[PDB]
Amino acid sequence: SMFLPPPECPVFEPSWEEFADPFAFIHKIRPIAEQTGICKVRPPPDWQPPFACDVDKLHFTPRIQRLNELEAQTRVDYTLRTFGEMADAFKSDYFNMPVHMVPTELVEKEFWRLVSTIEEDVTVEYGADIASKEFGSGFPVRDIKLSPEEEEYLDSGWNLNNMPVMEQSVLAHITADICGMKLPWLYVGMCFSSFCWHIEDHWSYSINYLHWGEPKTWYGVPGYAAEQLENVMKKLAPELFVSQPDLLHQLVTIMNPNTLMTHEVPVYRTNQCAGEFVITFPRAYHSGFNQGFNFAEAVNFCTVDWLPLGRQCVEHYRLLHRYCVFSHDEMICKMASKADVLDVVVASTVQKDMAIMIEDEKALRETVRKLGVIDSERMDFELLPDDERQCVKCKTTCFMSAISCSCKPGLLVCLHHVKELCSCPPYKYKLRYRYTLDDLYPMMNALKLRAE
Ligand SMILES: O=C([O-])CC(=O)C(=O)O
Ligand SMILES: [Cl-]
Ligand SMILES: [Mn+2]
Ligand SMILES: [Zn+2]
Repeated sequence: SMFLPPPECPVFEPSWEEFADPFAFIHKIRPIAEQTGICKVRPPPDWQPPFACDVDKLHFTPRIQRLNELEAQTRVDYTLRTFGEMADAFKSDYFNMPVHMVPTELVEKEFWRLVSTIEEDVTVEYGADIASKEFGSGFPVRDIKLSPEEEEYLDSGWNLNNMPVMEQSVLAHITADICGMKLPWLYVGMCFSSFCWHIEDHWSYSINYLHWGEPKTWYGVPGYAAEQLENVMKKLAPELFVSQPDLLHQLVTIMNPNTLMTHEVPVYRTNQCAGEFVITFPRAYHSGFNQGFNFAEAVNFCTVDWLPLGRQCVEHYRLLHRYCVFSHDEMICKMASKADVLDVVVASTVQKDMAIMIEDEKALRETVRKLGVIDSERMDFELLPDDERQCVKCKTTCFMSAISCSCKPGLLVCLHHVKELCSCPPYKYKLRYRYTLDDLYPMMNALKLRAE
């Protein structure tokens, strides 16, 4: 009746031994957690990274949020003190109760009531921003003299600043600018402030740490049910699925998990409390809302497990004409070019993705040759700004190769869309390529030698 809470997601309590290596741990729990999309991780009792900041010197500009189910939202001044004051007063006035006396079950039930009720027009605010000088990480960073306890946590794998640049991580090696994706984001929550249903760019993992405050309530869907969920959403809110002009225009929405459950989409929930992690797995849809004033920090990451999904994601973006954050192939080749310093399991996994890449590229080049494209010239795609190497048709970021024509200077298509460049005959076209097939096989060989 009204709201039936989804079943709880898995909760893990690793020993210090298990916890010592986050990537080994994530790999370990993967068979369980990828069935539920999200999971919660409680660190050992004494793993307690110190949080310290001046609530008066940290400033941010809040986003305003209307709370209407199925309404389109875009994904995209307070001090921490004055936001907290606003947040606490809002919640206490809303329920006419002290804040720690409002039950989490009640806040959840009320959230789904208010987003579905037309006559209510509750609006709330929240902070979402990457770490900057005006507002930095909640974890200790090297810089100001740190206490020994802060020094304990400087190099932790679970310190979310480190997570991207570890050796079992793959986003580490990207030299391209992907700041929105490799740097942690900070989130200052208040009662009912929410994150709409979404998956991460390039189907990456994410990991979210609640530094302090009241809980964050999550709903998650396993990766295998992603298209099921999108089909439900497409039927109920087709506006969200119209083509978008860029990455800064992704449309997202609030939707009751019971609606998904009614359509046989599996959904799991959890209340993430202060000091706990939530991990989301590749292509795992998630959404949720904050129970009260709180402070979270999150970052994307990519393991070796993710590599073939990353390749699939970019193919999916092509089919949808969605812009890429980076070139997957460019990342693969960057890693190949550094094969000698790669971790060995990483090298082994990159090698396998590269073999697919090369075999696909071979077939694509054979096809465009048969279309009458004869002329060719090497081109260092990685030097071009992204907006100068997107396929005219499908918007993919080109790297392995593209087609150009003197008739349309500066315009490019990927090898899937040779017909979409211009009206000139194909003998006027050039194949622009980063590597010959003969360049590529030795690069893959280096990875093989490293992997042994
Ligand atoms: O998607 C996540 O990691 C959760 C999120 O944005 C938030 O805490 O507002
Ligand atoms: Cl409403
Ligand atoms: Mn997310
Ligand atoms: Zn294309």
